Amino acid sequence: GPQYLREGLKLVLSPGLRLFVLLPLLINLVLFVGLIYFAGHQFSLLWPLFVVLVALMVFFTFTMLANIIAAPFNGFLSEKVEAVVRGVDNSPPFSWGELIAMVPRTLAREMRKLGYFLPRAIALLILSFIPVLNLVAAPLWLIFGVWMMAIQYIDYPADNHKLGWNEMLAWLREKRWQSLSFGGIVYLVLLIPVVNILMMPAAVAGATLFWVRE
Amino acid sequence: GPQYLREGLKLVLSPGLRLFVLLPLLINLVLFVGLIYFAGHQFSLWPLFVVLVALMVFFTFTMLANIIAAPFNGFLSEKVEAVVRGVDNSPPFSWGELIAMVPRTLAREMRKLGYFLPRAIALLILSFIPVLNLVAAPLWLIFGVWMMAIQYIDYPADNHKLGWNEMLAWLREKRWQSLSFGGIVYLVLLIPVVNILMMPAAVAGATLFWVRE
Repeated sequence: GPQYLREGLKLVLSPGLRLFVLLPLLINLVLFVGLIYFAGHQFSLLWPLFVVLVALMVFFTFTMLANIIAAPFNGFLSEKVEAVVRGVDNSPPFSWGELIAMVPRTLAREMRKLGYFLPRAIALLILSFIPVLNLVAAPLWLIFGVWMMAIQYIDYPADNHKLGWNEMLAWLREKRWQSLSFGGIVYLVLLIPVVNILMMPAAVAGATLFWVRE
Repeated sequence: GPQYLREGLKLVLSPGLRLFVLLPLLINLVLFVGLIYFAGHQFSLWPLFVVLVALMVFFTFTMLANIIAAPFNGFLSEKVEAVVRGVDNSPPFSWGELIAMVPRTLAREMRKLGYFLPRAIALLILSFIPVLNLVAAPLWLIFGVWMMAIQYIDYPADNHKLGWNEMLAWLREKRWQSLSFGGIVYLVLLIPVVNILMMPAAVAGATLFWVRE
């Protein structure tokens, strides 16, 4: 179960994939470093509450944009990590221009993902401030959190092969244990603020692997 | 433990105290009704940003609510002492008396919030650290009960001149019964409707706390 993710690390490190692996890993890192540069300088440019608050704003918008921009790039590698473990062994000849074709579909999928996320995200936040109910908000956030990991990454290979919007989810439901496992371990590793930059493509690798073996 | 609070409910209903009981009970009631009127009309004028102004007006409303209803509590607090003590039932205290407490209660309240806000903000930051959140609400429950103890038990202990720290120390000296009183009081605070009546019952119970210990 975390083995999918580990093998995803093995494949993400494959010499043939390294182009397609390092491609979104560089735009993601400059954005990660691009954060603290913009956060250090501009964020400085009652009150404590408001500051923690707007900080959270910044974090939310930052995350959301990071995902919507890295969305197509992940969908691309998804096909390629599939290729490697499948027919076209290791390095598969895919050109740059290819990326142009995935732009509409991947972005549609991503925005659909955020439209699934936000309302349940808002519901859990509101449960988080009902003085005696809060005791179960965080464990709900956590479970909803890792299921949100599952669909986020298991969506890439299952969109490359045409699938309905709900259908994917239903399949995600049709085997909840392994989904929750994969999303789970990918979440645990997601926590680490440094190694995660490499583990995010490791994620989509493991997820394409996940559909391949199922 | 909650019997001191219940006894407060008995005292808060005593025919002699009904003046001093119905003094803050009306200004708090009109502020409770005054909340939803202003929130019904003005809030529309104002989703994440929406939830933002929402929580903002909620907790800021409670803040101004405390700094406004602060003097009236201290006033009643002196009476429930008197009532259960020497001057039985109705104790003859006139309106102008209040004027003497306004400077002290406000200088005590902003100290409570000075105590509260940074610990409040300390827990909020704890509530967004991914795997650590699992214990943020339990802390918030404990911290929320201890925030009821020092809220009300501070009234009679401020009538009898005590330091801001010293009170806390005494509250620390007997943690269990403090957490008890503040505990039940918090549990009754949750009720959105009955709390308006149990808010004055609480301070009565707290003076009772200072008295019986």
